[PDB]
Amino acid sequence: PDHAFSFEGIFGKYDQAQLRRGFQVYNEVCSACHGMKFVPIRTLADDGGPQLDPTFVREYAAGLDTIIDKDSGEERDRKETDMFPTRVGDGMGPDLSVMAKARGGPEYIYNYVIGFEENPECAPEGIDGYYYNKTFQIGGVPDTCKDAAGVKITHGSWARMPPPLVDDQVTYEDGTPATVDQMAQDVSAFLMWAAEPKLVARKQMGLVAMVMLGLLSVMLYLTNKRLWAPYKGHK
Amino acid sequence: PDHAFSFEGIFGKYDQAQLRRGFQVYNEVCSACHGMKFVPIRTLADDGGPQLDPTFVREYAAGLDTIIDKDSGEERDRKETDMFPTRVGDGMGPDLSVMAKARGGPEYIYNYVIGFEENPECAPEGIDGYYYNKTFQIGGVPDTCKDAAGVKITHGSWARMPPPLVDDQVTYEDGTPATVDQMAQDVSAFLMWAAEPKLVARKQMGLVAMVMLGLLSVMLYLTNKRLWAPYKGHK
Amino acid sequence: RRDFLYHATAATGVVVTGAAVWPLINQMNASADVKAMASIFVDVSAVEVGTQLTVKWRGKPVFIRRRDEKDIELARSVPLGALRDTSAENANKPGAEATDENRTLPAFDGTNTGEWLVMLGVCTHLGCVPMGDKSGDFGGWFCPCHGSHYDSAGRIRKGPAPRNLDIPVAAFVDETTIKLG
Amino acid sequence: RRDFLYHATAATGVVVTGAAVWPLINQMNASADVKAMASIFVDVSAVEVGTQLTVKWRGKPVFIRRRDEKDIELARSVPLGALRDTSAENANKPGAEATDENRTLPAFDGTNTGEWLVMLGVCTHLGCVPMGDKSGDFGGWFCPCHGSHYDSAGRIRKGPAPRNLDIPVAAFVDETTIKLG
Amino acid sequence: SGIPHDHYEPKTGIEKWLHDRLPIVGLVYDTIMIPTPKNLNWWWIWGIVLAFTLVLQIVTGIVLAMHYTPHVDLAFASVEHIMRDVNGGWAMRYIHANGASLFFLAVYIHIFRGLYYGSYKAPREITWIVGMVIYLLMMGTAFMGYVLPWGQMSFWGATVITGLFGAIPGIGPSIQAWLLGGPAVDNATLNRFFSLHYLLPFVIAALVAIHIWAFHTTGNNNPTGVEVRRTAEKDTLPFWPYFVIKDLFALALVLLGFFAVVAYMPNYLGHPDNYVQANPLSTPAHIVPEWYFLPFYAILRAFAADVWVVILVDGLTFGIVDAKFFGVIAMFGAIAVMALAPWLDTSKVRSGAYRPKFRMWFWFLVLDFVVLTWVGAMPTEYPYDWISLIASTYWFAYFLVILPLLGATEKPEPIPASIEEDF
Amino acid sequence: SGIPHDHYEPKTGIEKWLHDRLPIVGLVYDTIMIPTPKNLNWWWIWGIVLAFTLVLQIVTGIVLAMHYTPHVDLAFASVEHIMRDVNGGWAMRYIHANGASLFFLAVYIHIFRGLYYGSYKAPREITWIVGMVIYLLMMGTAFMGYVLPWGQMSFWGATVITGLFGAIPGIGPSIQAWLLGGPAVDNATLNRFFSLHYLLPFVIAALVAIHIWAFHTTGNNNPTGVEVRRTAEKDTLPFWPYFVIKDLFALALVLLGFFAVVAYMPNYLGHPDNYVQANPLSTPAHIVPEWYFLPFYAILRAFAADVWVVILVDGLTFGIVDAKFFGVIAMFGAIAVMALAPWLDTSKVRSGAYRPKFRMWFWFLVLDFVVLTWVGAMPTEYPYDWISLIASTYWFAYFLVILPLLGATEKPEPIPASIEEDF
Ligand code: HEC
Ligand code: HEC
Ligand code: HEC
Ligand code: HEC
Ligand code: HEC
Ligand code: HEC
Ligand code: FES
Ligand code: FES
Repeated sequence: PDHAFSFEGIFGKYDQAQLRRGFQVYNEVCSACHGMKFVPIRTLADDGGPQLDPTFVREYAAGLDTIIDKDSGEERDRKETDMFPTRVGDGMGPDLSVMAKARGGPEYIYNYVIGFEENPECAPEGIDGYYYNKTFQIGGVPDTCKDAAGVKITHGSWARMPPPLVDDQVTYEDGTPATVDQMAQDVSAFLMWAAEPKLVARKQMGLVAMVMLGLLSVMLYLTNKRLWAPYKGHK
Repeated sequence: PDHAFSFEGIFGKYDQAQLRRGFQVYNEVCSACHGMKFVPIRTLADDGGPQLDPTFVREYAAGLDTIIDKDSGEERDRKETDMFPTRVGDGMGPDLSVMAKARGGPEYIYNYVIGFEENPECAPEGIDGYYYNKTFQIGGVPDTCKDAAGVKITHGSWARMPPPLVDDQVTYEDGTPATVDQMAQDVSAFLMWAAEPKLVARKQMGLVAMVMLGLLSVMLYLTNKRLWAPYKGHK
Repeated sequence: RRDFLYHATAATGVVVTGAAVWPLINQMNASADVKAMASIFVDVSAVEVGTQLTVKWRGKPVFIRRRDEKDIELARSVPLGALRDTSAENANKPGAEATDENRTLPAFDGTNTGEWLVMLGVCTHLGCVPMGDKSGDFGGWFCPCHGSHYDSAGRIRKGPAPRNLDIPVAAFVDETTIKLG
Repeated sequence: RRDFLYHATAATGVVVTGAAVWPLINQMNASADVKAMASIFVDVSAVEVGTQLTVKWRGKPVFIRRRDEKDIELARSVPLGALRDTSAENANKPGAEATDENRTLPAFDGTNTGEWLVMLGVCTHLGCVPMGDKSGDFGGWFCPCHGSHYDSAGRIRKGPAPRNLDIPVAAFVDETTIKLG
Repeated sequence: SGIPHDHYEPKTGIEKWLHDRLPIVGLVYDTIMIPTPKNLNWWWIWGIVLAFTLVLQIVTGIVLAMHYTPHVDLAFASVEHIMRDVNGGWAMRYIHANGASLFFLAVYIHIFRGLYYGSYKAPREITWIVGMVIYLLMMGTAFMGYVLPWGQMSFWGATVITGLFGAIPGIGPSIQAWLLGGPAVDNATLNRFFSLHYLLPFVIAALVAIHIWAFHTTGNNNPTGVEVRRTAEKDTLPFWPYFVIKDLFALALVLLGFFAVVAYMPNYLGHPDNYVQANPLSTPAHIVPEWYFLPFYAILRAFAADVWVVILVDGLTFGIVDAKFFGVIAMFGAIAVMALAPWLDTSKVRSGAYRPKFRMWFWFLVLDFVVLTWVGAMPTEYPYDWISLIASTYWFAYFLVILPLLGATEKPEPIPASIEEDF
Repeated sequence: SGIPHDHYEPKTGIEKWLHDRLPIVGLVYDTIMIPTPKNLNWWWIWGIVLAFTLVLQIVTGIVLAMHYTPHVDLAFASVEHIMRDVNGGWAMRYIHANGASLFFLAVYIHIFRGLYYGSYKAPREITWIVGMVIYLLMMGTAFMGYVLPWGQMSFWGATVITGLFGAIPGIGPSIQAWLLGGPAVDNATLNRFFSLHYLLPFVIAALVAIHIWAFHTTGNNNPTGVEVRRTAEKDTLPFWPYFVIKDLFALALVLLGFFAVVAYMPNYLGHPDNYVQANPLSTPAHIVPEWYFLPFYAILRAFAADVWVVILVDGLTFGIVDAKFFGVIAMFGAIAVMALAPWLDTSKVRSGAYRPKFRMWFWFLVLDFVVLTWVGAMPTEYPYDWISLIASTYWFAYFLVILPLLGATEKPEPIPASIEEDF
């Protein structure tokens, strides 16, 4: 049905293979236009998410663009301590660091990446340079598709992003059918990581605190029932 | 004698012709190596110092180096709202924004610019690439000039700055003998401006406050003498 | 005297208190690093009338473009009908109709309007910068973020952008300057 | 029982209070954006032994330079006499004499010292960066800020700089790596 | 009567040398063994909740300020530094942000408890005045604080809630500029707000000092229209340990729910648009400032000359009182009248548990509050305009006319004596 | 005796309805009409000076924080933004920076006034304890504050006065890292210090609250070893208006001198090197932290195993108590012993105006303080080492041994009766 993720609930600590797949997808597809400045590269070793091997992290970092410096202007080797690059303009898009919170979030990305079908039977010609999406709601609409008072008759609208993937864009090393849907789910989970890395710690803290406070509250209820006994016994 | 400036005292609001002369020198001599980032270009119209004509300020600004931008990387027109440029390295020196306070201050600059005489009769060969100054005290000294325990026998030391001026380096439009000493005094005053622009306001506030508080204190003394009278009359 | 001395001491205390309080209320006013920003001038100075002129201010661009006759006639030949926003967003005047006579600009301190037009280069849809130099389907400006077609005078057309390009408060400096603010 | 129940409630309250307080004292400790900084590795990986290797760290450069025999012999032929700073600033060991045997570096996890020397590229006079690649009047490093001549092993000579080039705490990672911190 | 029982400092030599600094005398005699009635329901706890929440906010803020950098170019980045690198991070921020919500929720129940059981009625005016002063301070605080992340909603909320001050004539733009540090919003505003936001809580604590001093000198309301009968008072058990423990139990429950929220539903009360950096060139849809200011936002954006009950067309008699100024006055009055209440209710009676008509009107008032909360988020298009106008009109009507009429003809009830209600 | 004269709230209806919140009762009865002796010299003013200076510092700081940006890359720039663009600028900064100097100068005279006229003697111990606590807080505050400009002296002063905590064994480096936010100094330290620096003053005010509560409950010391003779007390005029006006006159004079300084000699008490940005790679000569910490700096850097009176070679018996730790303990003890004084002076007597030997030793102590101040700035080369050692030894000797011996054999003086000294 709704294709719920793993983390959608009181449990679900970010199944990591899914995140490694999303990383294969993000660095080879989405990175061409998008960036994640709010994301340090070293986080690809921190627990909770992709617990990759540090050495591979340093390699992948040195293999990225050149972030010059802060003290002496000079194109450095881009050490992991720096942040992911930033694609800013000239046919590029926003930053995906926290896009999983600026919208139930990841379901938006899934049902957005999912859905770029051809132009409907109201404006088949479409638009030059703009492509159609069935779920983006903040895009333009031709006058042919609007109602009598400016509202659109289409489910979604026209987004400036092209279709990101075809039937079998990339291979998975673990062994898995790399259709469009699985890639969309995986990349959605990866972005949710990039936004909420400390999710599992959140849940564990919540459990511990609920327990301890229920205990404290029960003990206080007993103490209250006791103290207030000689005044609530005859009635 | 000590060649006291105008501002050296309870008065002396920064004789402005001196500062215009110092500006003629700073932009044509010292600016080649030094900078004043901590100084906006729009201060050359604010009262207290050189009350130049704004239009000339905009011209002189546009005639300087190119300060690119903060939002969109692109070499602009170096608008006055920006700050003076910065010469950083490769044969360049520090920033003179507040050098008149990081040392009685301006007298240091005067007696420093003044004094680059030839090497003394202890090390006439000197050093390659370094030149000698009578008053700089934070420079190297050859072993031939040091005493038995590392202390130098010279008045000053060897500074990396070359002699900035000759006998008649520049002309003054107002009409004045532009010898080295007058230029040194003028530029010292200009730097003191660049460091303490709000000097005259300081002095006027001090006067006003001294007066008002002396008045208040006198009135309170009278009130005290009165109240405490019936208890200090028999003795 | 009792009355005089006591009341005078009180008055002096009050005066000193006020002289001490005023700066605590003055420091919050505009510092020097901002007063200059309010008034910004652009020296047109022979911009080769007819192509364009852009300058940064308030963090957004301020478009100063001369007029090309063909652009003008296309402008003056636009009846208010079929005009999305007929309010003449220009804040240098009242809500008068979005007409080219009112919508072009002041007259150099002289008497003429169909020669200069300085507007805020910020698309009213979501704040993108339209491309100039005769573009779009109306011989004006085209917004590449979502496809909004502007006209010669800057009034919005053919797109989601609801209103035209606003016009900040600006007056001339006697035939070679512009005052933005 | 009275005693047991009351005291146990108090104990539980105390435990919960402490579990809530600890993080308010833990957040002030070193955040994630800094823990990584403490440990930095440099992959030597065939630096063409003999010329130089520089890397940024702590905001200052860390010089990792192989040894050239002529540079070595000049080093090992320096008696402690006539040596300004004979303390061997290197913090990976005690204040042992500033000798090349102790002053060069650890031995790759093996047994040899006259082949690598990694010091802090910061002049002890006032913190300038000396120029390397065989410079100065001693076949080592030269500081252009005031003229301080360093030697092959980095010990200060011929200038105001009081002490030699310090040596941070560093150990090897089994023959291809360096650990700085 | 009013037994203080100073303890006479007879314990031992320690309690006798403490005759230098009385402090323990104060605590014991007054702030711990303060006789409180037995008839207290579960509505007299929320003050402890508010005190604890205030302490919590102050602490978490003092911690955050160790990592927040007030500047347009480094605020967002510092907030992310917090939520990612710092050890506890997300906890402090979520506890700070949401705890504000609980704070205001708790003051709402604290206030409406009061309106019911005549806690504003004499002799308890000072407490009411101080409470309204506080409410104002804490509203201003939360406002200054929502700005610091320099998100997108921050900017525009500040923009509008500062254009208010500029609406008024003659001294509007001057105040606007003196408050923003300039013509529009920029780093200067941010610095002001951070400082101010980091200072008012202490003023609030002091005001809470006077708040607590007042209702210790003046007896706690009690469910009925009766006092502790000072003249020995078998009623009025002490505060410690009974009511202390009751309040702590309720507080444990409340914190349990609060942490469950923090850990499962933390971004629920927030606005996602505050997670995108600011663009002074683009405004999002449905700014919707927050949820504890929607009532007054609606009272403001209701009066627009768009109804047959539009009093703006009539107020236009004077050419100075335009619409904007009218709405601003309406909001300031919505609060001033709540403050004036104790001198409007002309009843020699007390808690509405013995005033039926008052019960009905009061529940209508609670409903009006909820409705206003729900309306400030919805557009100004029909029919919501009529709804907002009706609700504001009823608020003002209640607080101005309804209470006098009741005080006149509202005594068909047998008042209870003997605050010792052993039923 | 101790006439409070509550005023009985008999003024009028206003002073009768104020029976809800007592506040004016407190002010009048206690904090204004507090009977103070007639025998007060000009040394009992400096408390008013300290209160006013504290208010001044708090205000000026709240103003500066509207323009200061805590970050390594924008602190210096913000300070210059202040001193140049802002309207008042230089005034606030110079008044903030120098007022700290006056604050400490005034506490020095406040403290030494106390040591003379037995103000630490019973029954005035609590005041002394609270005062030492304050002194500590305000030292830490000024330290945190000297760092914010991110000049050159800031960095290195912080470096050393944090390496202190690291000297101790076992838990030194951990505390150092937990305090600096990392191995060495960087922006994290700056944020901590700014927050902390913007918070402690309020704790100080509260502590000043208790400071004022104490010596109102306990009578003000007086030049004589006598009390106000409570049993009606023709002596002991009230505070208002007499002593209020006297203190305000002295305060006007002091502010006059202070503003003359601010306007003519503002950069005199400062270190020029704090006007050059920081270089973690280069240290200047003669860091010389400040002038209100030189005594303890010298007591610290004196013990170095470089004298025949070097007790470090003897303390080396235990392999853990090295030199550094010894100096740190010596400083902490230099303060702890001053705090312990009231339980070391074994004299059933009072103000040294009737104890000659005490006068001589006390003037020697003042001289020792001045000498320590002058020595912390000069190098550790001969002869200054012997001087510092002698001075520290005398400080400790005074406070440990000298007072007992006096209390034993120090009563060759006729004590004065009748605090009404109509001479
Ligand atoms: C350029 C060829 C792109 C690549 C490849 C990808 N994206 Fe992108 N994206 C691009 C643009 C120009 C825009 C703006 C669209 C607009 O109309 O404004 C976007 C937008 C997105 C968004 C935001 C949608 C929204 O509601 O605002 C998302 C969530 C997004 N894109 C996701 C995404 C992913 C996961 C990609 C890799 C699989 C990817 N995009 C590639 C440009 C380009
Ligand atoms: C390059 C050709 C220079 C020009 C022209 C001027 N200055 Fe300079 N200056 C330069 C250097 C490389 C240095 C550093 C010297 C050193 O040994 O470190 C300086 C230094 C100064 C100083 C600081 C002196 C001190 O005590 O540290 C001052 C006050 C100074 N210079 C003044 C100055 C003036 C007024 C000039 C124009 C008349 C000027 N300098 C020109 C490099 C160069
Ligand atoms: C010691 C400092 C401090 C105190 C005290 C404090 N806060 Fe804050 N507050 C901050 C900081 C820092 C931020 C910005 C970081 C953040 O948003 O969490 C902030 C942000 C906020 C926010 C926005 C939260 C967000 O994430 O957008 C609100 C709402 C708020 N404060 C309300 C309050 C209220 C109400 C009080 C007390 C009455 C209070 N704060 C006390 C420091 C403090
Ligand atoms: C605008 C009104 C208002 C506000 C806001 C308010 N109070 Fe009260 N408070 C009252 C009134 C009325 C009473 C009843 C006093 C009585 O019964 O004598 C009261 C009573 C109390 C009590 C004792 C009885 C009780 O209800 O718990 C406490 C504790 C208390 N308040 C704390 C606080 C704190 C802490 C805050 C804010 C941080 C606060 N209040 C805000 C008006 C207010
Ligand atoms: C509300 C904030 C605030 C308060 C309260 C405050 N200050 Fe500061 N203080 C600052 C700021 C901001 C700076 C940095 C700007 C500056 O140096 O003037 C500073 C800097 C300082 C400095 C260094 C001055 C300089 O220019 O180098 C000292 C010393 C100092 N504080 C001491 C104190 C003491 C002592 C107190 C009270 C006991 C105090 N401050 C109260 C905000 C405050
Ligand atoms: C370490 C000691 C110490 C410090 C520091 C200190 N005090 Fe005092 N203070 C005393 C003592 C002792 C007395 C004498 C009390 C008495 O005579 O009963 C006193 C008395 C006073 C008095 C009343 C008589 C007088 O001397 O003026 C005031 C007012 C006062 N202090 C204010 C302050 C303030 C404000 C501060 C700090 C901001 C401060 N003090 C710091 C110890 C201290
Ligand atoms: S932003 Fe200009 S049209 Fe969408
Ligand atoms: S700084 Fe290296 S020698 Fe002067």
